[PDB]
Amino acid sequence: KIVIDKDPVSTSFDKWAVPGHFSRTLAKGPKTTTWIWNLHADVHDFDSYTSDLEEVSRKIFSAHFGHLAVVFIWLSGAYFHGARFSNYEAWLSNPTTIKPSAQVVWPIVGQEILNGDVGGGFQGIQITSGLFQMWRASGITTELQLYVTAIGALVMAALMLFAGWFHYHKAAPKLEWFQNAESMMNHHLGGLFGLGSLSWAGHQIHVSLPVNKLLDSGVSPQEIPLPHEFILNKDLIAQLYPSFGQGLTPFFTLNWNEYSDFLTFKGGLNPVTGGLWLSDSAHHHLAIAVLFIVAGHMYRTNWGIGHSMKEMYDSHKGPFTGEGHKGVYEIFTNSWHAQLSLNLALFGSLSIIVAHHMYSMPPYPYLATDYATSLCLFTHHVWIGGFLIVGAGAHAAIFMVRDYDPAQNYNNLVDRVLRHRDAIISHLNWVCIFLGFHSFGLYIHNDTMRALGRPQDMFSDAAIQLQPVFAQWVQGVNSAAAGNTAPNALANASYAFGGDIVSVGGKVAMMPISLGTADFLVHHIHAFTIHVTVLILLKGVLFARNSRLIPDKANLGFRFPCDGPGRGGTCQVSAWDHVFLGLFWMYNSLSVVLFHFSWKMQSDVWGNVTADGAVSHITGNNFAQGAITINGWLRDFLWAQASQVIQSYGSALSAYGLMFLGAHFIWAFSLMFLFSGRGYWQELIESIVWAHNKLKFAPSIQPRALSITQGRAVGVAHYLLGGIATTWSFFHARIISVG
Amino acid sequence: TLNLNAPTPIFGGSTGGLLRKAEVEEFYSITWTGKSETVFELPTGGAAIMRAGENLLRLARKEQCIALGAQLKDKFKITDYKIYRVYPSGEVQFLHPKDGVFPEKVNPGRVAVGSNKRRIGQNPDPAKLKFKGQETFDS
Amino acid sequence: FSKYLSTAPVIGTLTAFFLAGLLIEINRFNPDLLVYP
Amino acid sequence: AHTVKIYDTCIGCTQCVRACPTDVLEMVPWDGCRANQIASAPRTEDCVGCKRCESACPTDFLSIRVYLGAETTRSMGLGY
Amino acid sequence: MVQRGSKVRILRKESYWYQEIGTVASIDQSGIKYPVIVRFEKVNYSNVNSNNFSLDEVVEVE
Amino acid sequence: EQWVKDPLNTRPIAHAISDPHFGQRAIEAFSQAGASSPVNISYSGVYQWWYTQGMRTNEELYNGAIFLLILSAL
Amino acid sequence: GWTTFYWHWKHLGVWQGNVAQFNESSTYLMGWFRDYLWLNSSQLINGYNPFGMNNLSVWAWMFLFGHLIWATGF
Amino acid sequence: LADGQIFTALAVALVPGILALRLALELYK
Amino acid sequence: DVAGLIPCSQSDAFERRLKNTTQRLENRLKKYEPGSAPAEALQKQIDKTQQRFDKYRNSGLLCGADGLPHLITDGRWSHAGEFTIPGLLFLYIAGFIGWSGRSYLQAVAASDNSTEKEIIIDIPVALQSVSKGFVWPLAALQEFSSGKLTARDEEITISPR
Ligand code: CLA
Ligand code: CLA
Ligand code: CLA
Repeated sequence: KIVIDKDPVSTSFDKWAVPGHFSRTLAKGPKTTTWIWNLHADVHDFDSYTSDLEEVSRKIFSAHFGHLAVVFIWLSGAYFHGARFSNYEAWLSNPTTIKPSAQVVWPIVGQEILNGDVGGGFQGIQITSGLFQMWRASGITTELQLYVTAIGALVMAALMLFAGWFHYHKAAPKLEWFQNAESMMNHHLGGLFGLGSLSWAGHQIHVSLPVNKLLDSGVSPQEIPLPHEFILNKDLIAQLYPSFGQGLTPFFTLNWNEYSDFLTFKGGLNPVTGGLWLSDSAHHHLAIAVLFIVAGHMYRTNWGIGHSMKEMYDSHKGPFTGEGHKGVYEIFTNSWHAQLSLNLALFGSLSIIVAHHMYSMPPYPYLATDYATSLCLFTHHVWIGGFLIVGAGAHAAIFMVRDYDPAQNYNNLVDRVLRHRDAIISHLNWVCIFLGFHSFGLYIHNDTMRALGRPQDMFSDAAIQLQPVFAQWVQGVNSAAAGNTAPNALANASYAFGGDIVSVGGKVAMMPISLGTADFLVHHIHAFTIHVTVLILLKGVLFARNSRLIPDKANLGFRFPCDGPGRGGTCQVSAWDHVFLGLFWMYNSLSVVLFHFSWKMQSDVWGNVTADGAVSHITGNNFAQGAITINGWLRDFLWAQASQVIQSYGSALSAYGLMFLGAHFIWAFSLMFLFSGRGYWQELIESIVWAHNKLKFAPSIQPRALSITQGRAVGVAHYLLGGIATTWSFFHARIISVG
Repeated sequence: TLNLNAPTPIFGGSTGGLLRKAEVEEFYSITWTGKSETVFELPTGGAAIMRAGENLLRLARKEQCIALGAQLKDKFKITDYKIYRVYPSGEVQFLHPKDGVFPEKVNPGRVAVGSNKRRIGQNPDPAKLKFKGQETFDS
Repeated sequence: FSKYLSTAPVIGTLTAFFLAGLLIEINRFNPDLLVYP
Repeated sequence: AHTVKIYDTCIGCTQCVRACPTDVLEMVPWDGCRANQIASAPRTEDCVGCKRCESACPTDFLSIRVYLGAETTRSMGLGY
Repeated sequence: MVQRGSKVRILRKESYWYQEIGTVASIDQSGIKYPVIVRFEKVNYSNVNSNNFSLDEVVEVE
Repeated sequence: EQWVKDPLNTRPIAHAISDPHFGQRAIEAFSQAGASSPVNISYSGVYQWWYTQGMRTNEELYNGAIFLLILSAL
Repeated sequence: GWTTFYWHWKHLGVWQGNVAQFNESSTYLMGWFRDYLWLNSSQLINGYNPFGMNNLSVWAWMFLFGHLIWATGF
Repeated sequence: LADGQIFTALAVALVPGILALRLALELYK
Repeated sequence: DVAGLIPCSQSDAFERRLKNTTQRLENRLKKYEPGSAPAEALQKQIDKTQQRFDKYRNSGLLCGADGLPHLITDGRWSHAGEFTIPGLLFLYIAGFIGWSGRSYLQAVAASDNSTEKEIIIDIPVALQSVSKGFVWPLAALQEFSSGKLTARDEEITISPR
């Protein structure tokens, strides 16, 4: 059933003059200067002012369309700049030497050295986003195709923005339509996810597979036929993998083995291009198609059959759980914040899997050996992936203060988690400290025995070994599966577990990443910093309503700065300060993951292979006996590999060296806000608003200090911007030079 | 008068409440009468159930027996609650409402302890009570 | 409609636009204004 | 324990009394008019110093003031 | 003597509005001390605009 | 005493090193400045101050050390 | 810090008789970063490494020690 | 240096031994 | 000849930059097509370094042993164009930004509700307020002598002592 209100709010520019018209206290006017910061925080905080569960949902359904628009604007910005201001057509002629370049700089006051000698006949900034290998995978040959996508995106950008107008200002849906989660999962698995990969199978077979099989032979970008010509001409396509002469007729008599030529299970790297065989990804997305379509006929709708989720959670209850999942379906239909937290966790955690599965199984042609790009899609999606988990911890806490109800949730699983929340945290507290001693303290042991000249006493490979036997048995059994347990696979799932090396050009696409004592030592640091980031974020969710210290933390709101200096001091008791605290730990958690990844590849995995057959890597296998101490981590990774970012002056990398200093600046600026407090900086306004009153021009909006949380929030927002953009500039001006 | 034991609400849980301090010094308790079978968030975790009662619950501190009442009276409209602080290991029974009426309301007979008959800039200076045991903020 | 243009952030960027727009054309016009000639 | 002083600028608004999380304060009859009321601190031994009280006084400069003093088990809010 | 609707200055030195202009609202014409209710153009830290002052605490800039 | 004879090339020794946790190579690297025991090269400049003042021999220092013990003793 | 950084870097060139290095690099911050901090940490950071150690292992350990206890204050 | 003088200055430092204690426990009182 | 710098029209210091600017870019231009689009970005670039250096040889700059034009602010009129004439260009625009908000926040605070009028920038007041800010080197001189520029120190709010 689809029930609608027709035009609840019309098209007026009249409310645009009143900022804070959505709210109550801010639709009256500012009296201090914090009212700007009081405004600009709680704009898109939709249940802060709105009480109507139906109307608060209609805003969210509209605003997603606008967020769907701004990606499409941004996508067209990639697709438009890919045609005019790129060396893309030249790059398809030669994928090995010429670097992917877009964002050409205007010829002005000195930034015209950033349009360096990149290749082709071109001058621009060498980019590392991999759109060139995403358009070479998509089958794009001419530069006209990149143009028509951009307008083709821009019309979808405009169509999405009109649809957000159409569904709130014109046709607002109701809450009984919103709460139909079972029909929503049926379509989102069926339409979006089932027909997602099926349509991409519908692209990749008829479009990508011919023109990318030809470019492996590499006849010419111009001499490859246009993508519509492989549907018109029946003879032209069936020259290669000749099953199209049989048509859809093996597909319609269930004799599917006649498509063993384009819909296959090759399973390796395409040795000319270093990427995944696009035949497999056609069979992948076809198997993903049928798996998701039959996943979408599962939930109950208005045709009687199906699983209904209020029936499944009930009678999933055991003796160690009491009521089990009674009422947990009633949470996720009644609270957007509980939905956003779970939607965020498996969205960021998903993207870290994308970062892991893209460097070890490179999906794209000439993305693997282009070390400028194969690094930068790991470390970007890892970085996105940690920020969403911190957002998953935030809205989980916001559910606890404002949306969680102990009336409905008696003796079920949110009740029994909250009723043992010390046993969770204190055992989590122990395993945090246990992990810090037995991972980081194994470096301080390793620091000292090298400083004291006792390398028989450190933890190394030629020393007291800490062998990762579980990660070597898993790396063994996955590398000996093509033929035993995966027979129809030709080679393994990846060459990262085991097998021979592969080269494209003169550079290595993939080789088995080995795990010794130095890899055991770093993998527990990851396990340590993830458990602390859990511990900060988990404690924020669990103690969000009350604790032993404050019994009404639920009354003081999600985001309140302190309860004052009482009880010895209660500075940062709120759940928001836990999300504020976990942000640096997620900064600490991920930046060592990147430091593990970007150093392990350069010394052990990436590098230049001889035409004799052996590989000389970039930083030269130093990760074995150098990475076990901090001084080796400082010298041989941080000090040594930053030699190209501070020597970037006078070259086309010179914008990176400014940012490597420019992010060192902002990171220092953030320390001013975290280390200080409000009641100092307020009283410096009092002497200064004295002076602006002194010369008879004082602002009627009287200035005040920033709020303590805004002092906290600007201290972390400049910390991350100062810290990640340092790593952003370091990782760029390292791997553009040596790769 | 406490009436211990008054029947506690049917709970079964909470690692977070009434630990070893209660068996060496000064635990607490709160008494009220439940006018339904409604559920409420405890200061420990959340649920108990309000009985007919005679509803007593040995909480941890004073702050939890005060913040329960400011949660009881708003949600469940019950202003009959009668907190305590215990016998032998504790100090004073019936800590609130100390007058029988709620001490947010005004009532004849109370004492004005801790009143300064001045303004706060009208306090003496700490330069003026150097090596003098008179408190600066005290009358 | 023009009352929306009068508000604080739209005028804190469009006057930030032409004023930065003045410095940028005069440098493209007249490069390296280091000393007063 | 903390010291809680109540100055003579109190306007008997009762906001402070209803802000204290441990019931340290109460309103008492005033004799300067025999119609208004002033706040009092008869149980300062339970004051934790949270300062929620001072955040409720409407007057431009506090009628109730919290001066942190000797700390104790009760004032530190220990359930242990 | 100060009547309602007058502009003052502030000699209460423990205040935020000290030596600033206030346009008063009312006088409590009974014996309760500090009766001069003085509204101000400017708001304080904790968001109040008016305050009780003494008749000995307000002036007659007029 | 070794320093006075050649202020140019002799590295001033702060004091001896006796750190039980030292290894075999830890002795040889810190047995520097021509010493047979591990020591720390001094960097406080006390040698150049004492020289100017007039101390020349090892017993003139010991006579300085004992004097402050006595001066502290009163 | 700014005072001693200036005094130290300037004197490094002055003592090795190559004042040109300081004079031209100190006018931009990258000189203070690339030609002062990164450059002069070559020996310090190599007090110990996978091939051995030398008489700067103490200072190298201390240098890292300071960084760890600087960050602990944060 | 010597060997008896090393032991001797150890006995000179014993004069700040008991006297620094006596300075302390009386400054305690 | 004031701080030990040659007027660098005669210097071997300022000229040993020009060769390794133009040799870096010609070695960036050698492998191009003479009729390419980056080639005019590398022929006009050396010309952009060529107009710069022949603006510096004529202006009488004092270049050191490095070849960098250093500035001398003790301000003599022999080196007045380096700092002083871009100093007077600064201050005259700075009071235009100085007096405009000064004349605005006198003109909106003398109205009903100026707290809104900091959000909304009123062209009926702001063009009226820069009209007072154009005579700013003359207006403030007769505003201090008429005393209505500052105020006495019991009008301005005093923190306690
Ligand atoms: C999945 C999408 C998503 C959505 C729809 C929301 C939605 C919301 N969040 Mg959540 N959250 C998310 C992900 C999301 N979040 C992520 C990824 C994080 C980790 C950072 C968080 C952590 C978080 C916290 C800690 C809080 C929220 C809050 C909120 C609520 C109000 C926020 C607001 O109005 O800001 C308006 C927009 C701004 C204030 C923008 C200011 C600039 C920001 C701070 C940094 C931008 C940096 C910039 C991109 C870097 C370039 C610099 C350059 C521009 C100079 C709103 C419900 C707030 C709340 O109270 O909920 C009840 C709140 O306190 N979120
Ligand atoms: C089922 C998971 C899945 C996987 C592993 C892939 C893999 C791939 N996709 Mg495909 N795709 C899928 C489903 C999937 N697809 C779906 C559902 C859609 C519609 C939204 C698409 C639409 C699509 C387009 C338009 C394109 C691709 C492309 C590609 C290739 C590029 C690398 C990449 O995308 O990162 C790998 C991604 C992941 C590892 C995360 C998977 C995310 C899904 C939602 C997980 C579903 C959960 C699943 C049931 C359980 C697995 C959990 C976890 C292990 C992932 C790679 C072979 C590109 C290509 O053609 O390259 C040549 C390309 O242009 N995909
Ligand atoms: C590098 C600086 C630094 C260090 C060493 C620490 C250390 C710690 N943090 Mg802290 N943290 C830091 C920066 C640091 N943090 C910063 C900058 C922030 C601001 C965002 C925080 C915010 C933060 C939060 C939010 C939390 C932590 C927690 C922790 C503890 C984690 C558990 C653990 O590993 O115990 C083991 C201890 C170590 C690994 C420390 C090094 C000890 C060495 C290796 C052994 C000692 C040698 C020797 C025996 C010492 C004595 C010698 C002497 C007696 C002779 C640990 C003590 C968490 C916690 O408390 O969980 C229980 C936690 O929740 N920190």
